[PDB]
Amino acid sequence: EVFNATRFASVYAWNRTRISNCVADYSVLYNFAPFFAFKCYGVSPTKL
Amino acid sequence: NDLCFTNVYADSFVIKGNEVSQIAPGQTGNIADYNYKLPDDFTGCVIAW
Ligand SMILES: *[C@@H]1O[C@H](CO)[C@@H](O[C@@H]2O[C@H](CO)[C@@H](O)[C@H](O)[C@@H]2O)[C@H](O)[C@H]1NC(C)=O
Ligand SMILES: *[C@@H]1O[C@H](CO)[C@@H](O)[C@H](O)[C@H]1NC(C)=O
Repeated sequence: EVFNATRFASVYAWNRTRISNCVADYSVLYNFAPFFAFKCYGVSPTKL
Repeated sequence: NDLCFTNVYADSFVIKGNEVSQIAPGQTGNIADYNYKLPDDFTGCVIAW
């Protein structure tokens, strides 16, 4: 529901959602996007 | 042309455009994880045309 949206707000008002009380398996994040840039800084994507 | 190598390996495969950027040591993706993983300590060249 953060990648299936239709109206990702403009950068002047960046919509910000809080993710808590759940289990994160980022394979869904992987298969919902033909990625162009996955630059992570604090944590490496592989063991995420 | 100024180097002497013991053994040279030439792995060849045709693949999509973005997976060209995918192929690199310490990378990830549908191809980099289940199809062709380069070793992190890769000492060599990759070529795409
Ligand atoms: C940012 O985008 C989110 C997309 O999931 C919005 O979450 C949804 O918000 C609607 C109401 O607009 C809820 O009904 C729904 O359950 C879900 O929480 C989120 O609201 C949005 N935030 C802003 C500030 O636009
Ligand atoms: C969610 O994603 C699917 C597949 O990309 C798409 O068919 C569907 O229209 C999307 N839903 C919304 C509300 O954008």
